[PDB]
Amino acid sequence: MIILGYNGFSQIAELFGRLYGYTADSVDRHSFLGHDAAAALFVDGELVAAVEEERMNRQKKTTAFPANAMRWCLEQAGISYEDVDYYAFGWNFTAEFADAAITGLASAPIPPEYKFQAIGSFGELWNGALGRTALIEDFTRHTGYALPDEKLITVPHHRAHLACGRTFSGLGDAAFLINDGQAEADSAIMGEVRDGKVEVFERFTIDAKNSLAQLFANITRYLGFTPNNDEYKVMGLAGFGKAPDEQDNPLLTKVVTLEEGGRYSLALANDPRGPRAYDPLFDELFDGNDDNRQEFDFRVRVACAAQQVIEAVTAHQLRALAEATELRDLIFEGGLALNCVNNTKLLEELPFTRVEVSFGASDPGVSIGAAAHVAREKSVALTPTESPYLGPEFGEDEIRATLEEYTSSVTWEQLPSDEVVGKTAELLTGKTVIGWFQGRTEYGPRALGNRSILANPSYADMKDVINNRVKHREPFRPFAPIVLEENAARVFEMGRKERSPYMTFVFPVRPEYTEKIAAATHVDATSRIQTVTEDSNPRLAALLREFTSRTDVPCLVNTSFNVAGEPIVCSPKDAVECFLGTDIDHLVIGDFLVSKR
Repeated sequence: MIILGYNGFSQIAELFGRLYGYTADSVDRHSFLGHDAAAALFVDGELVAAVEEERMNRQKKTTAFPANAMRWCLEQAGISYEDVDYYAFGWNFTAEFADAAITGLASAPIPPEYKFQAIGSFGELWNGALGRTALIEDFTRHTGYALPDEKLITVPHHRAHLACGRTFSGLGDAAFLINDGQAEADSAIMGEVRDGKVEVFERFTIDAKNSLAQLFANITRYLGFTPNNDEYKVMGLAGFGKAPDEQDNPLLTKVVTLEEGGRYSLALANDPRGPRAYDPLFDELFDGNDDNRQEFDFRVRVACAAQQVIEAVTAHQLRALAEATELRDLIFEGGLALNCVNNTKLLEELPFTRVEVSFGASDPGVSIGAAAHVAREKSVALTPTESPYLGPEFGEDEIRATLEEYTSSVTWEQLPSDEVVGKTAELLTGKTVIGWFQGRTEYGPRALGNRSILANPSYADMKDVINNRVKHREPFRPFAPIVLEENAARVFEMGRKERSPYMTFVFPVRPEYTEKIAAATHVDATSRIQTVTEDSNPRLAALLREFTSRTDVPCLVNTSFNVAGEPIVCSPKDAVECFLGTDIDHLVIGDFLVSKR
């Protein structure tokens, strides 16, 4: 009936910091699991609430116990921990897993007599992190409710990455690819969903030590970025480069071997030096010294090479899946489905007629999926849902409440909805960088027009002007446009898609609209679009239509409403504090058109 899915390990931060040197200030801060801790609630096979702890605790990609998200999810339903029939995790760390780990660490070709240091820390992880006893402890201590062992279901990560996909795909029968990084033991799985049943083809499975995702993570670090937070800069860089031939791609020759049966392996996948083992190889393959490694022309080259291996491998994978099922509807989920550029290639160059990637293709989504995996096994008939607007909402008074605490800092005017829209439109007529706070808090990495900074993409300078006022200049991060679905066909080369409401896909820009929307476009002539309707986001649809009618411009820019390193603003306070620590020209929060003094 009622199921709560969650991700989080209160101690993994300090555990990974201490045992494995992954401190909160390291470039590896985001490169241990439990990142994107969140809670999610199904009631009678309906998703009624979901928020990520990072939106609440204000710590980007948090690994914390999802205390704030759980309470909020239960309060949204006027229910309590006891009422919750079941609790789903989205990590299946079974006793049998640890053994193969303790066992495997024992068979280490590089025993330093410090296989103990290894086995010892993996035990400190197991007894305070991955263990069922450790979960029931952590839950009980943070909730106050004492998690009965009978209520806890630990769901394999991928079966949750997928269960998420399945909740949003709108599909029925379908093939699935899960390519994620951090996982239990498998890095990538494939199979199908036929007559509502999941069957995994074991023959296509890939171990955790041949992680294509990790390879991309190690490229993101090598080039001077964060390995498991900012890979978008490589995808971004890749757009300034011409892809090399797959023969001359040093990553497809010496690192990545395409084995028969849609399989693949990585060199140095057993090297004991860990993931850092590859750093020295890229140096050889790419002629890297300490001076050249973070220079643009070099980065563009590693990024180009890296971008292709993902497209090459995943293609190799799904062309095998194609010959393994007649189903031509795909579910793609896992880290690697954050590569919106590849996602559109898989759709257009491979025999699958529908590739579907959710806002929770990422890990935050295992929290939702955990619950959906449980819900289905229980004959709980799942209500189809397509909305990412799943998190906290704020009322007139709550906003007026917070806007009294900042009267010394900002003036405002509460308006009718039909005119909050109209005024913002005339502002977006000029070069305004505005903040849009509306509806419930979008789930997942990308903002979808409830916590967004809007701006007009027709101003020649606009890319620099947004970067200058939003204080978050990202040299390699392209901006993305919102467009009414009814205009997407005419504005973009949409190929085999009618709509893309989750910016999980990237489309080329028809050269009749390329000047009008150029700030929402990459050097690729590409754009990470968001299709909008009166059904998806009524107020964002109202806004778009009016701004177009005044400007004859079919798209606005939708960029995440945050400061650098900060997660997406969750609350009115969150929004106002961002507004005032930036040079955003106005905030529209609810029915208040806020101005600075």
